[PDB]
Amino acid sequence: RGPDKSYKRLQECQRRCQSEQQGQRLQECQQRCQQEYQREKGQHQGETN
Repeated sequence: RGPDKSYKRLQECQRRCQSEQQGQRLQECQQRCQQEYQREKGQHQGETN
């Protein structure tokens, strides 16, 4: 059982945010990770497209 690679991206992103960012920066950082996660499904490049 493995999550999607974008979820892997999310995991790494939020882990990083928890160490590299804090306070407002943390909540926004992890939020950006969540946005990126949505953006990886909205393929701008196209991996399934």
